[PDB]
Amino acid sequence: QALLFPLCLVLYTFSTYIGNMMIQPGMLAVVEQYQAGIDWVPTSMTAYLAGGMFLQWLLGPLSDRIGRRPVMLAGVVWFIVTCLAILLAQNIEQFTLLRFLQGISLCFIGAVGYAAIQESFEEAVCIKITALMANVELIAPLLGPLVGAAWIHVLPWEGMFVLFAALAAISFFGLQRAMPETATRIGEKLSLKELGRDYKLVLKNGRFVAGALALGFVSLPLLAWIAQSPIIIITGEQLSSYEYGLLQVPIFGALIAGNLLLARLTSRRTVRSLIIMGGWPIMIGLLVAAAATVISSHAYLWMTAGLSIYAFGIGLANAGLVRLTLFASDMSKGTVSAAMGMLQMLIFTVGIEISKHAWLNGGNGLFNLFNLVNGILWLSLMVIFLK
Ligand SMILES: O=C(N[C@H](CO)[C@H](O)c1ccc([N+](=O)[O-])cc1)C(Cl)Cl
Ligand SMILES: [Pr+3]
Ligand SMILES: [Pr+3]
Repeated sequence: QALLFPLCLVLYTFSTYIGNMMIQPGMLAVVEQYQAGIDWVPTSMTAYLAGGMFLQWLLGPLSDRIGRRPVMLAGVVWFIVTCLAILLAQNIEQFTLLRFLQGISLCFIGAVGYAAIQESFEEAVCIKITALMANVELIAPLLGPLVGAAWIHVLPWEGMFVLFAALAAISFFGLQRAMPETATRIGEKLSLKELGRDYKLVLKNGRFVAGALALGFVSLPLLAWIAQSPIIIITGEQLSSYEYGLLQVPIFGALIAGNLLLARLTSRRTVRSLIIMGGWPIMIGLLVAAAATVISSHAYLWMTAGLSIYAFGIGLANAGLVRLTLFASDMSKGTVSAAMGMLQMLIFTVGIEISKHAWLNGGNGLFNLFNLVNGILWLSLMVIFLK
């Protein structure tokens, strides 16, 4: 009678994702309007992502105790408020803090929204819902930059946050009528001390931590590209929004192509073999982008080629490493998931800032060299992690 639930959670998820991806290309208009330096462009995403790791560890056990409905709806509202509130920001510092506060809305998708999905639907229907969510996450970083660039060509950046709030508002009402209460520990006491002990315990698991760290390092080059390609292409290479948008296609296309191959190969390949398989394009790609731009600072097409090859590798290898990492720890999936979520966003957050300084100080060469060491760190962890 009511499938409005998973569909509205999907719409919310989509909106928090363009909440990131549509904004990055817009950030050039943003810093122009505040008369802030281009160094604040990538920090927009850093702050957004830092918000995404802020309440991770807490929302799951909390929504288990007080209800999935109140917590989930609260997150959607928080998203609406913080999106609107950024229109009143008076300087880039204030703009960035709000990016952070908006980012907290991310924590609600996995820890409480998705947990409600698992506690509602048949193990078969739940698979198709998760498939749709994965498609959304795969399409957002492709569509976002393109839509974002075409948006600021005709409309003010403030408009984008109105769009995000509107979409999430639609999504609020759909969840208000169709989301069931599935929390199993309603009324039970939540102990922050026991929660801390849970997390101290998961982190002592060496094999788990290596896999979690590896996921962060390996995805970092992709996130660093999202954060910085606007300043790399437009302000750096003196190119237009058209080239910026176009260079996105081979990169996230290859990501998609990588996940598609993974779909076809999975019945005749173990997770272990697909990771080793992905390792070749992951490494070759990063190597190519680094060598080329060391050789020639402005070889941005070689750079895009390298990153496409790398992105294909990620498509093939990551989901399998996610699975192994999840099952490398025997503790509650809520706890294990939030732990691996926080570990990798720690790497993204710090990594984008280091990346930004690499590019500001040494240009494309440094940008790509830093990406290469991240791949090497993944590779290093995989030699130990695989057995
Ligand atoms: O980097 C990737 N994404 C993962 C999730 O699979 C990463 O943890 C992530 C999560 C959220 C996000 N966001 O909404 O801005 C970005 C990256 C790709 Cl490997 Cl799919
Ligand atoms: Pr306990
Ligand atoms: Pr416990």
